[PDB]
Order: sequence, then C-alpha cells, then structure tokens
Amino acid sequence: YEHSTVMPNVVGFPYKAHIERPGYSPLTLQMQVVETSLEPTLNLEYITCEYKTVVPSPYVKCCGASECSTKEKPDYQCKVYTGVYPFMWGGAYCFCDSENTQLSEAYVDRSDVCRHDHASAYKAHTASLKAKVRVMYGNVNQTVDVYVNGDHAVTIGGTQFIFGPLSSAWTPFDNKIVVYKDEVFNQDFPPYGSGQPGRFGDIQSRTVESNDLYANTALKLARPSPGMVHVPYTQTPSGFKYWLKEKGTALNTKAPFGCQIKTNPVRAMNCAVGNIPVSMNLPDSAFTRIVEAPTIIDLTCTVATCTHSSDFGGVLTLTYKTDKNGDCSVHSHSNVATLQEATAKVKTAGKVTLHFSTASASPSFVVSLCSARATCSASCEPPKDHIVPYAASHSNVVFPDMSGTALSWVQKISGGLGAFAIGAILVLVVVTCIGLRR
Amino acid sequence: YEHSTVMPNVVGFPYKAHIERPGYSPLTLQMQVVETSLEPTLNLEYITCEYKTVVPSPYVKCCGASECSTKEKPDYQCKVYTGVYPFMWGGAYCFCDSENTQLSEAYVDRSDVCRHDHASAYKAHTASLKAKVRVMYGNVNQTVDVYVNGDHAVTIGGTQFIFGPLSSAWTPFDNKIVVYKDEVFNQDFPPYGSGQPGRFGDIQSRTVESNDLYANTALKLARPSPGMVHVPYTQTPSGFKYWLKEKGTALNTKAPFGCQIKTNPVRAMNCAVGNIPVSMNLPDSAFTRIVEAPTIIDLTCTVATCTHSSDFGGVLTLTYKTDKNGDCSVHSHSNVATLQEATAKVKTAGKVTLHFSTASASPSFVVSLCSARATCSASCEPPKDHIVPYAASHSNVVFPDMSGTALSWVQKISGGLGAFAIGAILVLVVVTCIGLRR
Amino acid sequence: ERTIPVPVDGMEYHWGNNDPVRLWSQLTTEGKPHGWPHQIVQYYYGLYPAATVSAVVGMSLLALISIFASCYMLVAARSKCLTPYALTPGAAVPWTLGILCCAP
Ligand SMILES: *[C@@H]1O[C@H](CO)[C@@H](O[C@@H]2O[C@H](CO)[C@@H](O)[C@H](O)[C@H]2NC(C)=O)[C@H](O)[C@H]1NC(C)=O
Ligand SMILES: *[C@@H]1O[C@H](CO)[C@@H](O)[C@H](O)[C@H]1NC(C)=O
Ligand SMILES: *[C@@H]1O[C@H](CO)[C@@H](O)[C@H](O)[C@H]1NC(C)=O
Repeated sequence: YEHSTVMPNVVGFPYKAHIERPGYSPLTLQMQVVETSLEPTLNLEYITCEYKTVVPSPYVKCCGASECSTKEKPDYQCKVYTGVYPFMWGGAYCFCDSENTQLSEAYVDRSDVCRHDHASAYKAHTASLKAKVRVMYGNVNQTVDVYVNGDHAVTIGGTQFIFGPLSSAWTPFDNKIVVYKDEVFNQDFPPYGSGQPGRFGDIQSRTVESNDLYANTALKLARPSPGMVHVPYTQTPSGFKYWLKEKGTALNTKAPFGCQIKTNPVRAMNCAVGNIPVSMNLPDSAFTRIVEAPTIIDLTCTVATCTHSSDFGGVLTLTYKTDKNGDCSVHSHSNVATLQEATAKVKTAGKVTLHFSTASASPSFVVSLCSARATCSASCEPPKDHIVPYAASHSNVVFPDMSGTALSWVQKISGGLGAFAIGAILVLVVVTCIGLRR
Repeated sequence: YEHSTVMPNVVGFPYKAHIERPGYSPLTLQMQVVETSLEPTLNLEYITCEYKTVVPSPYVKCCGASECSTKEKPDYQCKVYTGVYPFMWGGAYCFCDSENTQLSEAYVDRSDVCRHDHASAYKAHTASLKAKVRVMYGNVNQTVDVYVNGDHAVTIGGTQFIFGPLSSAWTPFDNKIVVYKDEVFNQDFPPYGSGQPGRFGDIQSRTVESNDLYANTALKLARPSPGMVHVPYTQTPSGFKYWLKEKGTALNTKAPFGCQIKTNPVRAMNCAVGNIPVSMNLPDSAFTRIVEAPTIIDLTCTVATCTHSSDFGGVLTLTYKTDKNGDCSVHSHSNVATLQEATAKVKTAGKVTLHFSTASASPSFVVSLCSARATCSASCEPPKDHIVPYAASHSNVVFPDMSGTALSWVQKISGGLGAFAIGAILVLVVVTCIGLRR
Repeated sequence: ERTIPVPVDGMEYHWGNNDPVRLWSQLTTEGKPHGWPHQIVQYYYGLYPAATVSAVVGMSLLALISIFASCYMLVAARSKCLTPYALTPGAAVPWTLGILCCAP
C-alpha cells in the first residue's frame, strides 16, 4: 500500500498519520523529528592570519659604496643610505669620516602560528538537509537518520519510507561568509590579490600550506639617526587584529527562526521552517482485518474540561457499545485540535477518556475510534498564566466553529436583517405589480 | 588609468584592444586565450561495482534437525531441507535413511577489485571557470592563470587585470551524472536503497571504504537433487556488467560547442560560448608622451588585393608624411575587418603595408595609425578552397557596406521610384489646389 | 534591570556562560469569551487588536447600510403606492389604506 502525507518541520511536535484501506481496520503512525541539520557546500577562497616582519642586520661598508638588487619576496623593501658615521660601545665603526654606506632591507612573512589561529573566507552555495526521525507504530519504535532530498529510501520493519524534498528553499548563510574558530559572519571580503592595508585580508594565502603569499602593509624605511646603528621602519598595524577587535555581531546571535549555528563542518540545526512530504509503502503484516477487530455501534462524544493552553489542557470522554475487548486506533480528523494517544483499549464498560490540546475558544472536530466516527464541540476558557518554558504542542488556529457563541450571535443578527430585507423587497414587488396591473 | 572592455571566448583568437587618453600616444594591447577549464562542484551519492556471491559449505546433520537464525548481512538467505541422503566418494554419509537435515545459506558482498574498478554517481551544481591568458604590450609578453569569476586580480608588469564574470551561465553537465574511468554519462540513477535487480545499482555503497552495503539481487535457494552434496542457487546476473555492455553514448562524443571532457577532476576544456569582460588598471609609465611620438598628416588608404577567407587574405597600403622615424600603434576601429600587426614602423619614405582578414563582400572600416585616421573601402572576391584545416580568424560579419555594388543598385532603384512618386504627388496636389481655387 | 519582549514565537536569551534559555508566551487576555457581545469583543481585542477593530467597524457599516437601504426602499414603495391619489382632483383615500399606511 502506498500513501503520501505532509508533516511540519518543527522539532518535538508529534505527528499522527492516519491510514485506512478497505478490508482492514484503520491505523495511526506516530512520526517525530528529533534533530535537523542544514549544511551548505563550501569552496575556500583564501585564509588570513597575523604577519611578522623580517628585518636583518644592516650592512655598513666603510670607505666604499654598495647597491642592492631587487628580490622576489612579499613586500621587499630595500634602501641604500650614504653619509653615515656608525657608533658602537668601543668607538667609531669606520675610519673614514664621510665615505660610508649603510644598506638596509626588510620584508613580511606569515606568522609562526598561522596554522592554529586563522580566519577562512568561504563562498556558500546550495544547501542539503539531513534529519533524524523517530517512527512508532504497532510494536515498532525506531529512530533513523535520513537525507531530506527525495532520494534516500529507508526501511523500518519492512516498511519503506522516502522523505523530502523540503518545501522552502531558505538558508541563513549569505553568498560570502567568514569562519573563525566557532563563529560565522555574513561579511563580504576583498577579492584575492586586491587587499588593502589596515583592514581584513591584508595578507592572503590560497591555503595554509601554500608557498606563495600576497602582502600589502605599506612598509616604509627611514634614514637612520646620526651617530647610530639601527633600522627604522613604519608600517600599518595588522589588519587581522583590527578585524578581531570590531568584527561585529556573529550570526549565532542573529540567525532567524531560532536555529543554532555550529562549525566544523559549517551547519545550522533545528532551522524551523516549511514542511516535509513523506511517501510511505507499507506491508500487509502491519494491518488487522475487520473480522478480528471489535465493532463499535452508537458512539457519542462529550467534553468535560477545556482550557486552551500549550499543554494538554482538555479532556473528552467517549461512550460506546462493543462486543469484545480489544485495541482500536483513535484519531482526530481536523487540525483545530490535536490528540495525545494513538491506541485506545476498548472494553465492555463502555467509556473511555482522552486528552487533547486546542487553541480556539470553541473547537468543533470529528474524532474516530476504529471504524466509527463522532463529532465533538466544546467551549474552552483562556488560561491565567503568562509565560511557559515549553513550546506549543498544538497547531496554531483561532477561528471558532460556526456554531460557537460569537458566530451564533452574528448569524442571528444577519438572519434578522435578511428577513427584514426580504419583507421589504416582497412589499415593493407586490406594490409595483399591482400598480402596473392598473 | 582605468579601462574596461569585452573579449570573445574563442581559443586562439587574437584580440586587440585600443587605449586612447589625452596627452599620450595610443596603445594597442594583445590578449589571447590558450586554455579554458570549466569544473562543476560535485557531491557523491554512491559507487557501484561487480559483486560476489559467498556461499559456505553446507551443513549436514545425521539423525537430527537444525534451525537457522537470521543475520545482518547483505541479502542473507538461509534455508533448511529435510529428508536427504548425501553421498560421498567412499559411500553413504549417515545411517538414517530419511532423518537427515541439510542447512544451506548464502549472501552477497563486494568484489576484491571494487577499489580498483567502480562507477560513481554524482550530482552537478554551479560550475567555476579557470583560464590561461597571454598578454603582450610594448616589451611585455607574459602568460597568466586566472579565475574568470570577477574576484582574481592579477599583476603583470605593474598592470592590474581582472577578468569575468562570464556572460552566459551554461554547463554541459546534467543535474545527475555517472563517471567511470575517463567517461561521463548524463544518465539518471536509481535512488539509494531502491535498487532493482539486473540493472545499474544492484549493489550500492556510500563510499569505497564504507562497511554497510545495500544489495538486492533476488538470491533464491533450491533443494539439492537426491544423492548429492551441493547447494543450488539462481541469481540474476550482475547489473554492473550489463550496464557496461550497453551503457549508451558517452558525453565525450556528444558534448555541444566542441569542448573536450576530461576526468580527475571532472572538467570541460575549450567550451566556446559567451564573452569575457576585462577590467584593467595601467600605470602611467607604459605610455609614451605625444611630443616624442611622430605626427602623421595627410593619411590615405588604398587596398591592393582582397579575398574574404579564413586566412589573412587582404593587403592594404598606407601613404603619409612624417617628421621623424619611429614606431606607432595601428588599429582597426570596426568589427568587419581584423588586423594582424599591432605596431608598425614609420619612416620618411611614407609607405607602409598591412595584412587583414574579412568576411564581407564590400568591407568598409576606419584604420588609425599612431594619431591619425583614414577610411578604407574595397571590394573582395570569394576563395576557391572548399575545406580548410584551421579555424576562422575573423569575426563573422556578412552585411555589406552601403557603398557596395548591391546596395548601390538598390539605392538607385529606390531613388528613381521615390522621385517619380514625388512628382506624381506634386502634380496631384497642384491639380487639387487649382481646382479648389475655382 | 531590562525588559525583553516575548511574542508567541518565543525568546532565547544568553547570560554569561550558562546555556541559553528559551521562553514562550501563552494566549491570555482579559474579558470572557462566552458572555454578552461586549465581553466577546473585548476578549478578541485583547488577543488581536487591529483585526478585531477592523472586523467590528466593517460589521457595523454593513448593518447600517443594509438597514438604511431597506428603510428607504420601503419608504419609496409607500410613496409609489400613494402618489396616484394626490394627482387625482377631488377624491379621497380609503380609510383602511390611510390607517395601514400614514396618509396625510
Ligand atoms: C548410530 O546409529 C544409530 C542407528 O543408526 C543411531 O540411533 C538413532 O538415533 C536417532 C536420534 O538419536 C533416533 O531418531 C533413531 O531412532 C535411532 N535409531 C535407532 C535404530 O535406534 C545413533 O544415533 C547413531 N549414533 C552415532 C554416534 O552415530
Ligand atoms: C520508544 O523508544 C524510546 C527510546 O528507547 C523510548 O524513550 C520511548 O519511551 C519509546 N516509546 C514507547 C511508546 O515505548
Ligand atoms: C611571447 O613569448 C612566447 C614564449 O616563447 C613566444 O612563443 C611568443 O612568440 C612571444 N610573442 C612575441 C610577440 O614575442
């Protein structure tokens, strides 16, 4: 037997799915979602870490001149300064008074801890969904890990289940994101090879192990002070530290729909949105034929107490006449109210009691026990509390039944005015007809 | 200086770009593409390989029965048969004539070679692009590997280039592909857990090193023939070999736009489609001052021979008069005809020759030498070779110039008809006016 | 001290190093939903203000236009019935007609 249904994608909400075919008693399947995961496909662009400046000892030539040649190093800066008189602790370093020359140079290379402290720039793409689903029916209780994409087909107790695809193509990640430690940010980054000093991405590398590097930190050298041996340089501070100081607000404290961001790998969990279609193929061993099922005749429904709240604040009793003790499948055919149990023990006593939850002042819904059906109308008072810690266990609906008190009053007023209008139009019709007969 | 342009995505087509700015002589840049790569991002679904049917030695119990318990193995099939009298080469096996019991079992596992030979199922997504471009200008002639993304910024001789993004999002890969050895197939595959015997996907594993396996091959057992010691089984042949036999036509010999498909990684090469935008930033050192560039006066253009063919079948001669010898950049300001040389040498003699290719019967364009411009118009004749072994080196333009023979005849006929109609209209208007006078 | 708004969807707050805590709001409001019409109106307004105000004003407008149109139609019918007597010189209206409908 093949069946299809749609279930809401909210974690912790029980779902009762009703199955009914000729020649067998109805059945109810309990389906629940324990956790959901939404992972995007990432392709790395570059990584960034802090820098370090390599500046070797200066080369002082006494009574001579020197010239330096360009090298191929990240931000290599060299200069030759003429007319210097270095000093040391003993005395003058060079005999010649003003024929000396100091050669200076420096460059920049990635830090020695770049492998342990770095930020990665990723480009997001289409995202896939994984879920963990608990299925209960009859004597079957199992949790399975499925891919919600319309491809994975799982087998629980000889029953085939296919999930997905999700009904909404929504992801919280923007096109370009940056990942650091345990945080993701929806911040655009400069393109590779075009970084700017002082800000994010001042030094760029294709990967952690790559042997090339792009650096732009505005290294400038200065002429040494007279009577001195040193190398003065000016350079904008590391852009990575500046970014770390005022990165902004993380997506963990801003992601909508209350879903939690985790890294390694990048993923978002419990992202409550949309609904999942479920296609199911059931074997005949899980059903029960009518012959070995109890027969229910003259069953009516009434409500004891109703206070609409997020809990199961509603009790309804069912009266019936049967022929043998047994178990039956009970279900509610409308989403205005949601039941809690799925199987009920029917006995010769002729009375059962069930719990339910609702969110309308006056709910009217049809319940079914085994093959028999009945209707239930109730009036529920609002609760007195204000804040509860648990989530709602009911589908949100507020529209009352047309037989409710407010609907009754509007119907009465409308009927009175309609009768008045009908009388007026009838009077006009008869008057104009007799006038035209003249 | 900042400049922008567009260049066709045809491999081996010499592109010439013109840079003109106040206060400097014009410059001509040569850009060419040597190899383009297009790689889709892939996510694995499963792999398939030939299977093996493992069946152990049968169990024989003399004067005793046995019952076998199920095991969690791929397509495990176990059965017990009663009333057997097995025979060996020595003789009978047990005294009990009809009280023996045989136990047979079999299952299916992956081949010992599946690591070295398997077919992989993949899902295709948005594809990135890689390109190799050669740039020449002045005394700079270099090749560079770039991403046509709008992100990569390359530096060549102090000039910054940025390519992309491509103007046509077209990929020769379907949503689902199957890769084997060095061929890719645009075929759909059965979903995981829903394999059918005898076709592709009879056994599926999530990866090469995984331990779980999903097999469905209809392994049915049968009773042994009397007086025998063996285990008979009927199994549908392996679907992987069946697929190998009549897989179909590979995408290697079917891909449109004439681009070659290679594997490891899955990529396409030389896919001629769309055009690439180019944004460049040049330094002021690459130009030449106007005061040192020669000044051209009284420039006229004549065409000796023309033959619109894929080769450079056309020769034009320019006459001029200068003040100093030098070298100036020559360019064609239209699209109908493309030149071959970028820079030409000008001497006091006042005559230079240029080669060009075209595809229109009557091409008319503007040729700019150094700083002056002239108009070239000529008439060509078709070639005689039906088939050539090299690609066309001209942009495909066929519409003739308005000064050509055919358009001249059309204009003459139209002008005659229009003049005669105007005369008739004037005669009628004169007649109606003189009639209205009376 | 701070004030945090909690809608029906819920609020999650993080304070220091403890695990984040989530809170949800029930559907509570003043008034009684099973009494006189004003109590029902005030209960619904407490639950959803703007929609209830719009519904009430629309219902009132519809009732008013219907009653006014029907009253005008009845008045026009009376006028059409009674006009031919006034145009008749002399004559009079039967007392039954003048009692059933106000005939000056
Ligand atoms: C030796 O052979 C005898 C007879 O061939 C076996 O006795 C049989 O045992 C089975 C089960 O134990 C009974 O169902 C039969 O009725 C027995 N046969 C007779 C004639 O009594 C005996 O089990 C064999 N023992 C060994 C060790 O081979
Ligand atoms: C189903 O299994 C889970 C896991 O053991 C258990 O916590 C739960 O109570 C079971 N449900 C029923 C109805 O027994
Ligand atoms: C540019 O360099 C390549 C590399 O050898 C060479 O093949 C090509 O002819 C050069 N082009 C020019 C215009 O010199």
